[PDB]
Amino acid sequence: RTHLSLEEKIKLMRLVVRHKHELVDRKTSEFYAKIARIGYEDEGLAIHTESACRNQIISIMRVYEQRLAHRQPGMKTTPEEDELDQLCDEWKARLSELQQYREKF
Repeated sequence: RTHLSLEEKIKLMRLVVRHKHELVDRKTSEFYAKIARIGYEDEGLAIHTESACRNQIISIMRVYEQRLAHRQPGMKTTPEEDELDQLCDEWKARLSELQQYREKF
């Protein structure tokens, strides 16, 4: 139930995207455990359980969708916002890929 800083959210999403091809459909536990471990060991995140790590990512993505939906033409963005948006877009695409695979075949 902790709150990540923007910096920590970017560090976490960098890891999620770097390791995105390691997520196996219906084996989420192993993936979010690994992300929590590497985030702690390398990026100085606090110790998170698997569930707490997964919830942080769910929350980042939920806020991302809000930001996307409320984006206005001509708005100013920061480089950190741009990076997080790009990382979230890439993670969303991975999740959608796995969904499509499960549904279609």
